[PDB]
Amino acid sequence: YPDADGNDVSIIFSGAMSHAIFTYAQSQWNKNIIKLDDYIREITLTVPKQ
Amino acid sequence: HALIKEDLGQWPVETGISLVNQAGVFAVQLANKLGIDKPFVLDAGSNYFT
Amino acid sequence: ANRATSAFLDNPHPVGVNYVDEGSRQFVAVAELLASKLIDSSRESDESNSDVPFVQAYSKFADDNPRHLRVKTGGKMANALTNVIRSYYSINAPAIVPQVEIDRLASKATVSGDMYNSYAIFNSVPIVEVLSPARTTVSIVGSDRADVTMLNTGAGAANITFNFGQIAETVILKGSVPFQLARLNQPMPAARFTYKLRPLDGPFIVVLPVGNPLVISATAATRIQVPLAFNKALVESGFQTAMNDGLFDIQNVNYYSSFDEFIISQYHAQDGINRVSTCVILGLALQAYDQMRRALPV
Amino acid sequence: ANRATSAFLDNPHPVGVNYVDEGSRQFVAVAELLASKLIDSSRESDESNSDVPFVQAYSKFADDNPRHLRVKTGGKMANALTNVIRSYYSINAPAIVPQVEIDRLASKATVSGDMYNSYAIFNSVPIVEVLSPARTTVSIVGSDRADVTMLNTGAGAANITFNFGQIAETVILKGSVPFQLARLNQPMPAARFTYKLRPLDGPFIVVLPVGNPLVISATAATRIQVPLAFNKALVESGFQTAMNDGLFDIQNVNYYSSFDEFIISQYHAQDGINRVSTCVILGLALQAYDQMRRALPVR
Amino acid sequence: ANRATSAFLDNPHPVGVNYVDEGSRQFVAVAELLASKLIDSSRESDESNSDVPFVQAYSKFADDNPRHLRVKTGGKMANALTNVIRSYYSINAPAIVPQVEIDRLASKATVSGDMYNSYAIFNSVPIVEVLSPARTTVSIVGSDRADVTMLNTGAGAANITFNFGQIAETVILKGSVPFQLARLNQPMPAARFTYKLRPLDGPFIVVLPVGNPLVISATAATRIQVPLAFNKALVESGFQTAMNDGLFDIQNVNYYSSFDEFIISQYHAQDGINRVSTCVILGLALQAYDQMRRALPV
Amino acid sequence: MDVLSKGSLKELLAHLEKTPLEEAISYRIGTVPYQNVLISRNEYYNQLYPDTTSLIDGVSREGQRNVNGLIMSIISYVVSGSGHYIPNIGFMLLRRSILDILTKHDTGLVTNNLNYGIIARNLTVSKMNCEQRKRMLICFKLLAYKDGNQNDYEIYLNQNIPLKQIAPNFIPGDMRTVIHNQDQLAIVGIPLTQSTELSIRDDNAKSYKLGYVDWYNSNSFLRERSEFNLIRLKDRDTKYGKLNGW
Repeated sequence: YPDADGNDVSIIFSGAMSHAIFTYAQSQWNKNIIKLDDYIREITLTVPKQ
Repeated sequence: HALIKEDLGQWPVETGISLVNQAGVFAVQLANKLGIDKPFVLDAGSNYFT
Repeated sequence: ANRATSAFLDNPHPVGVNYVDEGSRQFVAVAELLASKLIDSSRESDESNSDVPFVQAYSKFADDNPRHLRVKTGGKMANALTNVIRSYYSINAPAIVPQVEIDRLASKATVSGDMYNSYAIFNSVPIVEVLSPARTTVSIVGSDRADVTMLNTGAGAANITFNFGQIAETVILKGSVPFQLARLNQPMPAARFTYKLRPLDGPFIVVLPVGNPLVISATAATRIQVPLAFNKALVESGFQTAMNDGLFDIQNVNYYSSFDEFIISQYHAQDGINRVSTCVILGLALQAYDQMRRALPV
Repeated sequence: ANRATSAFLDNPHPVGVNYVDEGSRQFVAVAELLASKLIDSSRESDESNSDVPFVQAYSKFADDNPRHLRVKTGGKMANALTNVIRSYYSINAPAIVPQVEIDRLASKATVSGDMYNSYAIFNSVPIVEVLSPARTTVSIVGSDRADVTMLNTGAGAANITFNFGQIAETVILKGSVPFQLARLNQPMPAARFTYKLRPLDGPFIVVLPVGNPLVISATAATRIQVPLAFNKALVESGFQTAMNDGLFDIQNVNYYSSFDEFIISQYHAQDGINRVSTCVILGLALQAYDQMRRALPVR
Repeated sequence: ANRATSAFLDNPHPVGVNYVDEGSRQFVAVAELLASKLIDSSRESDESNSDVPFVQAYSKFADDNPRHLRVKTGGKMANALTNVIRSYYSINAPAIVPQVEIDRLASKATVSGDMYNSYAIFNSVPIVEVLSPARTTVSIVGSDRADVTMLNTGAGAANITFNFGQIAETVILKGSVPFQLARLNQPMPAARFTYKLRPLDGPFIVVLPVGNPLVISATAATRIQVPLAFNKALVESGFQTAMNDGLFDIQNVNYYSSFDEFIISQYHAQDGINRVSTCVILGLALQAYDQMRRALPV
Repeated sequence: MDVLSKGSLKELLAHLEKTPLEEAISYRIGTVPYQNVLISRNEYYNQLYPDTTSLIDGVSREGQRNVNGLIMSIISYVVSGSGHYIPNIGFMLLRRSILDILTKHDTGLVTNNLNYGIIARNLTVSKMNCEQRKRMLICFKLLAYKDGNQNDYEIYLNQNIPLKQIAPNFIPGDMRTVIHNQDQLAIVGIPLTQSTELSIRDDNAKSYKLGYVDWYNSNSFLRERSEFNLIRLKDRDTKYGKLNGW
């Protein structure tokens, strides 16, 4: 089923540690996935004003 | 009778050797088996049937 | 002669006698450890955009997964923790939690420590008795900082006897004006502002001149053996929550303002050495109750 | 009859009505998170003898790389936070921070702005009204632990009425000597040293003998909903820093010794249930303020 | 005319002058850092089900591996920290620890002994003097919250002068009943419950009406520069632990209830700026001591 | 932010025709407009910095329910970017565009009794730059020609010689004047360091200046998501219920 942000949520029967380990890893990688506009802002702070 | 089992493999541990050391070595193997050691995004919105 | 004692030192009620063995003590340590991981996980989930750390922490703590519709009760661990806190306070508490359930919950984690590994300092000042002559009046008010107001309206200087017990390590006495204090049957020194005393030195006599009243402020420090995971800030807040949630409403029991007062009152009683062991276990349980409840309010 | 009341409950000044929406709550939450990272980066910089951890944290906070000739004060985020703190304290404080700034600063991190995740216990004891007859004298002293001294001069025993409000959850009374306390129209029990009362239960009558003065020490505990990041030690330290720096020097306002008294005094107002929500937001901002100034010292 | 003063502000004893340089300051910073790792090693041991994390932490702190037949003491750093704390309190205490030992222990971890990169709030209210006329009784009780009891038995209203020093940043006065207070050579305002004032402004005159006693509660806040690793809760516990252990037991010195009173009393001396720097370094050493002794009781 | 970037009379007039009155008004109480306050500027001074609040700061302030209040809110939006808090304006007025409120008779608002001198004093024209004064005079001229009070506009200009120098050279009726106008009315624009200014007006204006570069790129997608399936509010068809209090 779809979520509010447009992501797809899959509800399945699965194990406990398999769910915990896999979903935690998703959170860690997603912490470092950012929009291109935010990346440009980060780049601009590390270069001279021109 | 019926039951549900989560099969994550069998990982033996030696009593004399350090448990944290063995757990760390097994963690690298488990991450490779689950395919979550490298940056990834889950793409599981297409596997459905209507 | 007139006798004045601290209010919190009067009639400590008997403390419960169950759930004090090695297995039950292990359960309180595990509950404290698991609750700490719960509150730390809740903060990380709020900081981040995903709820994985809380889901795992609650599953380990409650033996079931969180649900968006059902309320987060805390599981059987929360239920057992609530009931043992009731039993520790008074001997009249029910204490109907099975021991097999306690052992089952204690096997969730393992703890590398005991309840005598470390120590803590408790600041309540014990004033067992203050003895005064016929004409003087003495009033004792305060637990964290005792304030003894004495006034002399007789012909000449009087002698006030101070008994600080034998349990406290050091007591510091400060006065509004300089005063004289000395041990029993010893010469008196010149007037000073602050005195440092060892309560085991003996009863202390204070010279009270005729005129303006003298107020003496007393601060004491006591050392009690506690586990290394003990935290007075978390225990004190857990004590207030337990009182508000009505875990201590039992008949024929005494009520104290702080856990510091509760543990000192039990220590300053006959068989008080055996009582502090259960009070320390209750203190660690209150630490788990605080962390668990702040993460899962109901 | 004579009336006595606690000093800190007298005439609470109105609090701010701005910067209380969801966007402003996010801005305070973002500031608190980033202020904490600043203080951790300052410890890492001292240990490693490098400016790399501090430069990264300051850039995330002030959106401007530190410079030697200029002065490091936190940048635009610090300017908004300090002036927003003023607005919460009193209505008479101006609202000068535009909402383009608030929305821009609220997007620097992802945090739930909800201020009702958890709870906290505040120890200020509210004594709204103590009523005594003509022959008696009553004095109330204290905020965290209230000391009530009563002396009876008349011929017979007097009845003193205690009113602790309706908000405090529990109140514990202790006496220097045993005393008699009961409810309205209830039998008097035997003299005891300590009583546990529910302020919602009703006014309480204390039988005061004619012999010697009676001192009653009161301690209270009340529960107020706070965010999960709330820390009382940091909030109290932030409160004193704001008072010392002069952020609370607004006309026609009341001054309080601690954040404990401020929130409880505001709670007991006519519309206190709405004023507490603003105070909790001010508490989080003060905690953000404390962490920020300790990381960037100015003498 | 009588005058009254706070008890804790009377006769501050001189502080030590050794172990203040950069190398000694870095020794205290290293000791605090390594003692903190000792406490956290307990929680690591619980999670790891083994004592290896504790053994690593103690080996770095003591240069020797822990033994089962020996009581863990901390070795050279524990001995150095204890003796250094003694020297800080009094100038009569010997400086026993050699410089070479201090430099060797300071090289264990990388720190900067900067004690001026942060601040702290100290709540001891300084009342240098309270001047009252005849037929007026003034009593000062308390150190963190000072209560001043004032009685006017005279025919008319009396003027009482307050002097809060020149160091405290703010003082808030709350009276039992509304009262009038104004600076010198200023008109009096309407009676109010609460006054906020800066002690630097000048001596304050309070009007005392004839009748029931007037009690004023004073709360003050002072800012003192401290290192970023400063923690008031740990410093306060370390002060009580050191006093119990007798580290402050030396002739011709004064005794204080808390570290809050000690530092403020020294700051109000003839040249209090000279002693503030040493007192803060003593605070960090005490914070290291509390952590070290709670992990390794003896 | 969009109204401040317009640098021509054509673009400013086009924006006002598209923008409804809802974005000119605000739903935040704010504080009293004129008041002597002490604000914290720690980048420069340890002491609190004195300043006076006004209606030109980009911060919402309380406004009365009258035509004078509505006009003041519209002008503040044009010259500062943020409007004022006028309670319960009504659906009929909020759905109309800013230009129709200024230049059309079907809105239901009477503006014949407006006093231009009082409005300028209330808007603190003394503490305005060249661009802001020009925008205020554009709004004044539009109202003057709408109600036929063109003479009063000239009397006001004659009393204020400095404003007469920088007055716009367009006639509201004619279009050749708008096409050939050469004024520069831009306030915000792409160039400034992330620093704090002493004044409330200067600080708030700089906040818009620093946020314009980011707003140039981020507004496109976030806007389109909001009104993906939403009916336009401007001149929305309705049963024409009532106009209360006007």
